[PDB]
Amino acid sequence: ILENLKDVGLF
Amino acid sequence: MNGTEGPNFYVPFSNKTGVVRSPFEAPQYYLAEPWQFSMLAAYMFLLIMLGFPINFLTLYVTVQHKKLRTPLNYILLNLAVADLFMVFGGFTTTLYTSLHGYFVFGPTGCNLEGFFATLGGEIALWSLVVLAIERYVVVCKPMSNFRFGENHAIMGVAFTWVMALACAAPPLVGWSRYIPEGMQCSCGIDYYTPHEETNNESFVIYMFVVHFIIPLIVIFFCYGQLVFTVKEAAAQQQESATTQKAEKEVTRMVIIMVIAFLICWLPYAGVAFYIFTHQGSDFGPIFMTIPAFFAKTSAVYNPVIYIMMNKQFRNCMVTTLCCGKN
Ligand SMILES: *[C@@H]1O[C@H](CO)[C@@H](O[C@@H]2O[C@H](CO)[C@@H](O[C@@H]3O[C@H](CO)[C@@H](O)[C@H](O[C@@H]4O[C@H](CO)[C@@H](O)[C@H](O)[C@@H]4O)[C@@H]3O)[C@H](O)[C@H]2NC(C)=O)[C@H](O)[C@H]1NC(C)=O
Ligand SMILES: CCCCCCCCO[C@@H]1O[C@H](CO)[C@@H](O)[C@H](O)[C@H]1O
Ligand SMILES: *C(=O)CCCCCCCCCCCCCCC
Ligand SMILES: CC(C)=CCC/C(C)=C/CO
Repeated sequence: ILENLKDVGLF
Repeated sequence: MNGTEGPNFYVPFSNKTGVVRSPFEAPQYYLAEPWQFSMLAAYMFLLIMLGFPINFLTLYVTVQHKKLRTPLNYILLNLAVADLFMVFGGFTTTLYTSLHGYFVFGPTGCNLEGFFATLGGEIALWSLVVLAIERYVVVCKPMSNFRFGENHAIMGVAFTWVMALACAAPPLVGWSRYIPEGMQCSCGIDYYTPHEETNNESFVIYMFVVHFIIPLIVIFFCYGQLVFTVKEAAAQQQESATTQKAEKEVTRMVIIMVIAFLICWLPYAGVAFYIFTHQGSDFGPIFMTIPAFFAKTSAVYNPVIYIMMNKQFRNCMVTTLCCGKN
């Protein structure tokens, strides 16, 4: 989920 | 008796001494000293000097950085545009009227300044709700074989405009109304008079449920599911140090976004729920201006939390501000 967290700007 | 009524206003000050005047015609120096109006003008000047450049730079760096023009960032630009409506559609007007001592634009300007100030505040509110829905759909993935594309992000922005228009327009057509509030320098929704001609009771209830309870449940659910998904994904992958770091960072941001949302709208919800319940009481114009302190300041700290704390925006902003090389 690390790639989805970067897309949403959370990580 | 604690107030003075009028055709299109309600001054929270009894007229037993004959000094109360219309907030559209004469200064209101009997409900607050002139320096208190200057302090009101001083705080509005603070929100303009801090709210405009931070929100304008957000729209400016998106034009200069191609990697910022992603569909998941459409709702963040909608938040910046909403804060700009709060600045020029309300903050600048309140700075001007406070220096006069009263609302000098009359009932027509009261509906204009009230429509735009309510619109900008509601677009920003529903933008934080849509942002939580988008992050819940993308991360938690509750929809089998779903890709969040550009067409979904446009609907998310249009959904905020519809919910805001379904909230700021009824006061212009007969459901509740816009009147000067507190120190009679800014206009907003009426919740201090039971004005039966416009059904203020059914509107405050509709506003408390649809535009506060529903957004609060959606944000807690979407972000609650997001913290649960991230914490359980890191539990099944404890060999990755970056996954453990991301789990703590994501959890810390959810706490900040949830607490900041409460600090923004819960004081406006509790005080307006007390003003509308224990109606007609000796409400001080200073007492009126403490939910507005937290809600109006969201034009400053929402970009700090949702833009400046974003790694992509912060890098592009430092580059733009430092002449293009950093
Ligand atoms: C808070 O309470 C204040 C005190 O009662 C009140 O102010 C008064 O408002 C009335 C008007 O409703 C004022 O009455 C006028 O006074 C002027 C000057 O004395 C008179 O000339 C005028 O008479 C007119 O005469 C015309 C002659 O041709 C006639 O055609 C007109 O029809 C009319 O009769 C009125 O007598 C009164 O002076 C005000 N007093 C003070 C101390 O300001 C505030 O409006 C009230 N506040 C709110 C927000 O309602
Ligand atoms: C940034 C621009 C702010 C404009 C400040 C408006 C000042 C209001 O000036 C008004 O003039 C009247 C007639 O002289 C007087 O009653 C008062 O001084 C004042 O109410
Ligand atoms: C290219 O080299 C850009 C130069 C960056 C210099 C940074 C200067 C910081 C200025 C801060 C402005 C504060 C204004 C306070 C107003 C009350
Ligand atoms: C409708 C009013 C004056 C208070 C209701 C609570 C609240 C903060 C709604 C935000 O849209």
